[PDB]
Amino acid sequence: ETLCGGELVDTLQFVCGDRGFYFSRPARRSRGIVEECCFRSCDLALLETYCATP
Amino acid sequence: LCGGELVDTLQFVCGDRGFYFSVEECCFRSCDLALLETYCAT
Amino acid sequence: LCGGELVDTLQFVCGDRGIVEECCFRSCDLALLETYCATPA
Amino acid sequence: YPGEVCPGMDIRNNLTRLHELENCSVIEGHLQILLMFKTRPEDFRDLSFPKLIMITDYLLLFRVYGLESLKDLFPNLTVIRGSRLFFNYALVIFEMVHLKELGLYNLMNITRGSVRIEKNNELCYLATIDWSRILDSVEDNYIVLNKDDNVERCWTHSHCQKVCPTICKSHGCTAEGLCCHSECLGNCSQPDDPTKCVACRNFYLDGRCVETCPPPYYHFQDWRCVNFSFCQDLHHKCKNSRCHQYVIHNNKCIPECPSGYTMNSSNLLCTPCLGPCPKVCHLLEGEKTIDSVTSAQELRGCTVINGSLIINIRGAAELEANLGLIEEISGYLKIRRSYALVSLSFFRKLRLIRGETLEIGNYSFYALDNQNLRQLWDWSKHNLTITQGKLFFHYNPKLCLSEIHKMEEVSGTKGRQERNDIALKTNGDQASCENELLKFSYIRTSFDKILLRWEPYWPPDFRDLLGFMLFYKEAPYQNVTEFDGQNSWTVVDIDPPLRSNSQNHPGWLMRGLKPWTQYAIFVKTLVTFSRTYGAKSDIIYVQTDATNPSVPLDPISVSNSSSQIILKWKPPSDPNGNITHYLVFWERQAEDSELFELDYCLKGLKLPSRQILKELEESSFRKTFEDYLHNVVFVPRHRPFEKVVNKESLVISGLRHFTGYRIELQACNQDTPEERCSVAAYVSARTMPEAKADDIVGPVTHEIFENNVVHLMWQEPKEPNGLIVLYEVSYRRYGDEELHLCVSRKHFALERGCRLRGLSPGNYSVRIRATSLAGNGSWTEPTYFYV
Amino acid sequence: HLYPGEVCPGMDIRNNLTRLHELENCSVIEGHLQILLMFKTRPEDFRDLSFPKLIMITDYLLLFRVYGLESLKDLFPNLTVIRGSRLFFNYALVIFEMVHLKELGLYNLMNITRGSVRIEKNNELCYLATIDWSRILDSVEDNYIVLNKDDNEECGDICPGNCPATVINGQFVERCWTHSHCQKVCPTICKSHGCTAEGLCCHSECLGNCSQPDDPTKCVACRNFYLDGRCVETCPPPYYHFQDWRCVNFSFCQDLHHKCKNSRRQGCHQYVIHNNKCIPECPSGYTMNSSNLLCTPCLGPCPKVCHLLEGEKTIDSVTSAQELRGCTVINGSLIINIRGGNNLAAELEANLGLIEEISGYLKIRRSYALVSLSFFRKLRLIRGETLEIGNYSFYALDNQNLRQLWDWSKHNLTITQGKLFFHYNPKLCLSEIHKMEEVSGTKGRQERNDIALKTNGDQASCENELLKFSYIRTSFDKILLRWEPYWPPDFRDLLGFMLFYKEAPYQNVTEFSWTVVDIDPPLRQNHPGWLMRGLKPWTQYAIFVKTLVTFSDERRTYGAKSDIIYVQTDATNPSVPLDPISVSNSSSQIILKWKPPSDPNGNITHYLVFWERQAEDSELFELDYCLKGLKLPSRFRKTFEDYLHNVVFVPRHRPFEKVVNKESLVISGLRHFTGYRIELQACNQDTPEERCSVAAYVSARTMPEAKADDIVGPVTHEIFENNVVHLMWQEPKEPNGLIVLYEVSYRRYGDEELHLCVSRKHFALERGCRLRGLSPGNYSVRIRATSLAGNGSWTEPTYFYV
Repeated sequence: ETLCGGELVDTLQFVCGDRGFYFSRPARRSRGIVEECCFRSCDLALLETYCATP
Repeated sequence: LCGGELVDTLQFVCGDRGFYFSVEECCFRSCDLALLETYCAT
Repeated sequence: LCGGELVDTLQFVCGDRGIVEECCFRSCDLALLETYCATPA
Repeated sequence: YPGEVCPGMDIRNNLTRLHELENCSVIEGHLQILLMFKTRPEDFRDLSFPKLIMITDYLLLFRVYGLESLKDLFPNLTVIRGSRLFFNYALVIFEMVHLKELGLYNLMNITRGSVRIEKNNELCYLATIDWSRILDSVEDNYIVLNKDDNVERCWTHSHCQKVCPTICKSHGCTAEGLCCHSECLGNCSQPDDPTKCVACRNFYLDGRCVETCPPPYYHFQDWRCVNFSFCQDLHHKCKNSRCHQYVIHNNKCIPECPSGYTMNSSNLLCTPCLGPCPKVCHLLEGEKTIDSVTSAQELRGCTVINGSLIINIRGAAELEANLGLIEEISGYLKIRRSYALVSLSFFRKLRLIRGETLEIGNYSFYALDNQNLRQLWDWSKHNLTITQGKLFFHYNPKLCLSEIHKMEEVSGTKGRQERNDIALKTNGDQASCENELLKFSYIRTSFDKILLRWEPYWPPDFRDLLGFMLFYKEAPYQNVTEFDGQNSWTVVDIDPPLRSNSQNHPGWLMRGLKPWTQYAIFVKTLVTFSRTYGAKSDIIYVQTDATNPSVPLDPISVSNSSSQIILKWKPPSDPNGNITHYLVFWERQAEDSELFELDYCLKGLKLPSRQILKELEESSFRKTFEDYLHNVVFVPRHRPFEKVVNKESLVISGLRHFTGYRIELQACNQDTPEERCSVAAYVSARTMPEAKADDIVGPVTHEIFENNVVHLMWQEPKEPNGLIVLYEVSYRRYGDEELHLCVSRKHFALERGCRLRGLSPGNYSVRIRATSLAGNGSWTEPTYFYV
Repeated sequence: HLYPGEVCPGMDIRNNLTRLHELENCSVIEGHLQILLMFKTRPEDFRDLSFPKLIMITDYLLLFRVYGLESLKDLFPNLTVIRGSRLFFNYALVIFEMVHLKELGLYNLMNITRGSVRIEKNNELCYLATIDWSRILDSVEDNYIVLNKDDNEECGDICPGNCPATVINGQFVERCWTHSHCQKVCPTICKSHGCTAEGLCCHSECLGNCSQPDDPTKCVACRNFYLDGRCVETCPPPYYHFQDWRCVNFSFCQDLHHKCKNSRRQGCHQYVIHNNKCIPECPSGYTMNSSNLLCTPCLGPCPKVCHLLEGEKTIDSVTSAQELRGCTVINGSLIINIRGGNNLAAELEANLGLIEEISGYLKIRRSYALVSLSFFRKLRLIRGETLEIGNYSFYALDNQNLRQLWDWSKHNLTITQGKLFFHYNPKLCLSEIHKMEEVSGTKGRQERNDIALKTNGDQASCENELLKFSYIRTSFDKILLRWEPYWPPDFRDLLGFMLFYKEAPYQNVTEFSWTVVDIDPPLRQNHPGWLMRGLKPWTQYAIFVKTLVTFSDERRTYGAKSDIIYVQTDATNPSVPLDPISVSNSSSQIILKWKPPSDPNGNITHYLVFWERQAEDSELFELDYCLKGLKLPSRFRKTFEDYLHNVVFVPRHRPFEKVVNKESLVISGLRHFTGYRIELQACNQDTPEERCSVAAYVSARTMPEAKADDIVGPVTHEIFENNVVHLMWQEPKEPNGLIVLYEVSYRRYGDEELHLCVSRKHFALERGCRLRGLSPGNYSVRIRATSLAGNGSWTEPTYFYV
């Protein structure tokens, strides 16, 4: 199952939920979210890695 | 095309389900079976 | 155009000098019209 | 006959070539003389053709200057048979100058056709020519714009028309007027002599006129008899010439075998032709190119092509009509740079192509630079074979490779092709065949409307989809092609369904249509390329159910008898289903009661009797902004009636004479479950009146008073033509005139007939006639009484 | 006023409002402010928050899915100007997927220096059509506002308006932000200087708003520069500019440069000085000096290399290109991909253009709004070391509007390695591609199907050669044309001429409806030529021809075309006159109304009209007008000649007047109550062999008179011995048309009155009338004449005794 924008945020804050999303500093690198979840299907670990605390 | 002459279409689309009045969106706007589906109440 | 009215065309394009089956039934293209001029008339 | 064959030929621009006719006797053809402008009469008094006798096809004269009498040039011209009629005519003379008289005293008869004379300001002696004696038909002539219009029969001032007696209708009259032979026509050297006939009425044979052609001689041009040898020689002469290829059928040397007949190599007979069996068309260069409708006009009726065809249409149904009768091509087929070719459907009946002559590169089918080409054929059913050769497919932007793959799988040329024979990246660049099926969930129909709902579909990125497109049209029969002309197929756009994350089906309901029809519907997706993920469904055929039919058409009722009324009508404009029957109601129309209170005896005695890239770009722009935002943001760690069946007319009996009747007519296309009957059509019809109804029946009873007062009591015809408005009384006394009186309905009712007072002494009479709606009836018997 | 508060560099808030309190004491933001990803919030949590101190934002403001927010008017009550130094995808203010947001509430924002506003996918936002962006932005068309509550639904923007209103397209509408505030509009004289409440103009340097009119010291934001509260257009030394919005002393720039150098932050820049500006790094041709931070011009041509991550970068927006600003040599590849619909050339050539060399390849894909590659102003070399896949260097794909590729009259170029590639450029001519093929020097490095022969310029006009119309003739409806022949080097290349024509009422007709005719090529004098058909007379038509040639890949045959030629067909007989109606307003006058012909066929010179008097029916003089029904009315072969010429030819006075410019006619001097025939025609040419149309016919009867029906003359009687009275009376010899009968009403003295009929034949044949069987006694006879119009006047009673 490949999920794309619009619904992707709704998928977020549910798998992630509760805590926020990690954001330190810009410091695009061309592999952010859409070519990782919309272009190709992504598992739960990739979505989890965008959480803040865990 | 709206209220009065569209009642046949409303009873057509949902069959025996009934509806509640309001049509201002079909003789100035158009009917597209989406509003006709949601207008009929189960 | 057709018989009678194609006469205006052939006085038009010929100047000072088959039919009807080619312009009534078929298209009228000036390709046959010009070469139908009767020079030794 | 001393002379030459003399094939038909024309003389123009001078009179020199006319001398070529000096050594001729019988013309086997038509003569056409026109455009003599530099001509003078004195140059034509030394020219004559006494040897010329017989003209086969027809004769045309136009714009002749100088000629005044044709008796010199054509002295002995006998008969114009009109074997080849110039549009039902055999002689056309138009726009003559200086031509004053006909001169042709030697024209007796024309076998078929008529004459056309027009715009001859000088021609005269037209009132002394008998066309009935000459031509068997005189109703087709058209002789106007001549000098005569602007009895003895004579051609010229010195030559008569040789007026034959009524017996010699076609035999002909000699110098003494005696009838000639039956085969003799118009004139004869000796009366009743077939050998001495100047002309042959039916057929000619070695100086003798005969009615028919005995075998082995066949009827040649319906004018002579020619054997098989000469006819076959003429056919061979045409065989190695440019043509009228002579064939023999029904003992006739006809220029072509008629419908359903085939030329046989062994014998000149026209055998029955196998099936449609039209023809075979050749190609010396084997490369005739089709540029437009005109170039394909000569291809009408061609089936077998003995060469190669190269289509180049720089442009619809026109080529559909011209083509579609072709089956096999001996050479190769090429289609090159045809802009207005949507599909090769028109090229229907093909099943094999030999390709003996090969396109350079050893190719049998060569398609190149075809832009709008979208389909080749309906390969699911259509069969095509290739005997040998290779295929070429380059620069065909709208033919995806599926059709190319079906090419060799149907033609059996799997191994016949080589690498690069079919281009990969140049064909079907705009064609988006993605062979993703769509299934319709359920469909329901009503007499006015029909509902459509199909299964949902989503590309991998649900934002790519940009609505559906529903195509529909009317399908006459069960088959239809999805590729019509470069039109039709009315379309409606569908908003994409909302992502339900249950599952909603897209669905669509039409708006208005024709009941009881066959509708072809199919749905096509509309997505934006990034790959292509389109989708389409098979052509679904739906049948809208029936309803109340239309009203009957043209209700006409006639009266044929005093009790019989005939009724005729037409089927309704909209049958809306197979019409089961008709319902006819007749109701006796009550007569106008007003006549019962109008005294018509006074004044008023008269009595009536009876464009797209922008939306895709907007969608892509929205999507590419969404992706940019997501990339930047996230970060990892009742009445009498009748049931008429299958009939359009009826006869109704049991009706009183001159009685009005209202007819209510209905059409019912259903019989048992509550017949759906249309609203009726009404018509008022009345029978004719009875002849004896208005006649008074009953002797007149008269009562004489002391003061010569007479009371008249006459029994009215209780069954009149409807009713009696008044009675007319014609009473006459001896020695007096027939005085007249009118007794109204009220006068008859209250006076019990009539009450006349103050009668002069003498013998009176009493004659009374009833006036019904039909008119006056019969006067009563004269009651003679002396007062 | 001054700026009381910190500068609070750019920042974003996520996942809780507790961080938002970092906006406590700052009035200007030196960067971008983002508030996004708010889920566990409700409107009661937002009512408390308010930031009156904040005035101006440097880069942009982005709101993305913040729940529980319904109006920013409480959040941002003093936002005035968005600087837009560094945009966010060529947007300065973004409102994306805002739920519960009912109204913007930014009633105080006035000017956005650079950028655009994009608000979409809200489903709850209205009060949008009641705002005026033209007075807020500079380029309105760059906006993009769709998919809200305003468009699909019908959120009624009820607001005071009291409040100023203005026109947008063709009608006036109020310009209000919320239900309680409206856009502040002031006279255009203060175009951007600002304007106080009463309308007095602010200071010239001022921007947006001010407290004291015409005073820089009392302003809230100024366009040029800021310094020490009282801001000036350009501060003098020792103050150096900074971030285009404020200038600072050298000590500040020096200490921040030291703070960046000692603290090795990955993002900090070694700020230097150049033209009294503390910019992060001066461009090529300068070297930073260790002694003084100002960078001195170097003694050598060392370009400023712009190293590219992963050897590739995609350009899709203004903020994507701005990363390359100031760079002149790229150590990577460039991929132009602008999915747009609005022009982006200006910002591109502002940010790009200083580029000279591309180490990698260049690829322009899917760009829609691109019109020319001219924004690469100073591009000279494409090394192509990082050659693109397929061994291509210059790549182009599906550019729907790429028209001009470069100005080859003056621009140089050089491609070291790789081969070109072009496909699906409908507005690009092959002439430009071949001109690159010559200039770049890659002539020998091209192969098959690397340049599409048909896709490039599918519908364009780049024949670059001209044709001359040798001879043109005009007529009734036929237009004969002949032009000089055109021959390519190989005559087989020519596939045919093709002509276009269209009616041209005006001069302004564009190049390249538009009826098309195909022409077969001529055989190799004999000018190709073609004749016209179905031309409406007296109409101007634009006509021009074109040439169709083969692919011509190896050669350079581009065909030719002639310029637009306007020719007007000659004139002719006009149509029938329209609306012919006739009314009699009097017994002698008649009025005629008509309309100009539907087909004027030329300038209508005049109208002609004939009037005549009809004749009464003869049967009206011998009809019985007192029998029943006496109601007097009141007022094939066609081709037989065709193939005949085929064989012959063989292959080798009523009154009238000239009515000028008037559609109403009045005619006098006519017999009263008489039928009249009117026939009118139109003539569009009078002096040279006057030409007139067909006749439009009508009939009209004049109004009846009164005394005409009435009997004139006394009544005479002659009585015989048998008491038979012959009556003589002169008839009205001038009646309304004619008199059909006379009624004679004769009565006895004290008895009834009887009516006698005297028809025309009764009066003529009998010479008057005769009454028979009249007993002696006084009488009274009146005579009435019944004319066509009606009845006359009864004569005086005839008193006599018989």
